[PDB]
Amino acid sequence: AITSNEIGTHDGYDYEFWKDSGGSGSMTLNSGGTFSAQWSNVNNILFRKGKKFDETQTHQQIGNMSINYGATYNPNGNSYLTVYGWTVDPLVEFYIVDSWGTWRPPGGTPKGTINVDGGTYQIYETTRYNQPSIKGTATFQQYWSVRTSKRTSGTISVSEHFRAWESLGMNMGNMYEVALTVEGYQSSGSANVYSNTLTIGGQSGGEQATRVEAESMTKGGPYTSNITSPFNGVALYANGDNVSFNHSFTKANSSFSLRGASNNSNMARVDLRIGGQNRGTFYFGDQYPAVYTINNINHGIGNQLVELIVTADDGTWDAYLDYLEIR
Amino acid sequence: MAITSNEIGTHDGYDYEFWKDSGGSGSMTLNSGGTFSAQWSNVNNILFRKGKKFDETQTHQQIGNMSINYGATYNPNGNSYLTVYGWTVDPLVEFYIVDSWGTWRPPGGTPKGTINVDGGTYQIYETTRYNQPSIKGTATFQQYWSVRTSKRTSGTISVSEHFRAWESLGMNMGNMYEVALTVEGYQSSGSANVYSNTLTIGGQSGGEQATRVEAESMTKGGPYTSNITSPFNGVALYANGDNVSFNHSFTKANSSFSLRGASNNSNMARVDLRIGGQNRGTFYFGDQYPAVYTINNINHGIGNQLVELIVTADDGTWDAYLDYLEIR
Ligand SMILES: [Ca+2]
Ligand SMILES: [Ca+2]
Ligand SMILES: [Ca+2]
Ligand SMILES: [Ca+2]
Repeated sequence: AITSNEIGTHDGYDYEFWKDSGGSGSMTLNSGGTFSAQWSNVNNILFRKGKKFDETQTHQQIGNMSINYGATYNPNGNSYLTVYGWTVDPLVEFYIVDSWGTWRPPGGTPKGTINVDGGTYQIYETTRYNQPSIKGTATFQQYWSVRTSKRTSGTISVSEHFRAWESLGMNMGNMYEVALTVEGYQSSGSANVYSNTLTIGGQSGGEQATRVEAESMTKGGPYTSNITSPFNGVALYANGDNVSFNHSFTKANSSFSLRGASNNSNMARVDLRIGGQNRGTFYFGDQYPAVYTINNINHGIGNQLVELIVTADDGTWDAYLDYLEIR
Repeated sequence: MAITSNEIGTHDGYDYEFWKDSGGSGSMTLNSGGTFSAQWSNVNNILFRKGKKFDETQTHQQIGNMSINYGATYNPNGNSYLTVYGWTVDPLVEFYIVDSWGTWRPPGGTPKGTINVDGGTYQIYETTRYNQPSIKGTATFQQYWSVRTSKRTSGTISVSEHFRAWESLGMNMGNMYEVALTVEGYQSSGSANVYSNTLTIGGQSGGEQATRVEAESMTKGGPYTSNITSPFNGVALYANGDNVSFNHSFTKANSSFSLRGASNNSNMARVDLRIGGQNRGTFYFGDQYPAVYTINNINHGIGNQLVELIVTADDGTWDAYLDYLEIR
């Protein structure tokens, strides 16, 4: 188990154990986002598993964030069960607190409230003066959403809180981290986070879908042509044959579903490009219509060129395209 | 749909894929971590998997030691495999480490060798596929196999052990494209529940042979670096550019770095890690008491490289005291 300050990645999740002097702590990393923790007579201790970012993107550019979790939570003293993280420029430490120990944080007068995920959160902004931070000993703002009543399982719509904060004038910088966290202050305790899933993107923005017919897009290359069998669509025959269109992306992540087919029993490949960058390859194994889906594409909001292009043709197959759905 | 058609993606940190050709049906449900359930009915070929896709730039030695710990409820009705699965490119190779199967134990042919590992025995085969579907379209390519001599549906698969066994038998491997725990069906129906599936790249401890290098024994650099005796035998880094460095011979591709140090006062000290001239992370020392800060899972590649510990964020409010660095 982890008993001193450590940063790493475990089963795809970025984890961290942090304490200052005094007392002891133990963190045990389990599968997915899960972990158990125990602490005894600490000054400050933090256990978390989530994602660290490279400090280059806002939370809008990263996309919709949501955490689904469940915890056995037994603090003995001052403690939080909370989503936690940081932004830079401005340097901000933030909290979405769902439960706590003996003291409901953070004191002071709320700047607002948000009703979300079946509860009510009061929103606070505080200041830390010459305190430990990701940038050393520093003075920085703290943003809080604190539930009006305790709960230790459910879904936390992280992006909703970020937008709530920002509308109340609490500017956020580029993201540094988002993680489900157990914090202790001047206390002891144990906790078992048995469920902890951080999801970026694909939430119930996935039940609307935009279908763009291949035959309605702009044709390019030497031979691209319309077809009517095995569906209304286009055929891409040689390298450089392509179909493309400008799309106005409202959100930052999407899945792309191409319905198509090869002309014969050889496997056809169609490349996906956004803004001129390859983002993956659609595969059609045979002559029967099939839908191939490339999920979890981060591309950023705004109007961008979408291309579907054949680059690996060698005269043994053509590609037939019916439509592309963007979710 | 709860994946019922060909799809590639990332879920909870794992690269997942659903692939079938024409005929029959299949359904894959993605659960936490590497886990998923799968069911198929009257298919020609179907594959469900969760693991890691790679960028085709590294050999498996450069990626590092790979090991999968898994458990599955496995109920095939026909020809099927419960297997580690993946690809290399240049050469294009499809590979299998099969722990269980359905009605037919693959792959036929005569074994090229054996390996005893993870408490079982595996026979090793090499076969050829002619104009079959692959990650490079319809192609002709080799297949590498390790197949257990008897079925098992939970345990640990020391993937890198099989890779080295294969290569020593002249089954040369290309740059890695994918490694994943997989359920495959051929001309069959079935269900499976993979309730545990952990892919570990860089995990240790069959020889956890931690190397401690004392800060005072390393090479000093910068304007003020000096020895100290309190709070330990070590060195102090005072200004930007002050550093200590040493050459380390890295046997494996991934390491953990545990730096014992302290600030001189109650302000937080920061020390940067450089390997081979590249910034690889930052150690934090929150106060004046000796503490160990560990940066885990650093991929750095095999070979002799300069390890440097350097202060770059000094502003006159703290110094950094270093006792030793352990590489594990
Ligand atoms: Ca063609
Ligand atoms: Ca169409
Ligand atoms: Ca200094
Ligand atoms: Ca020393």
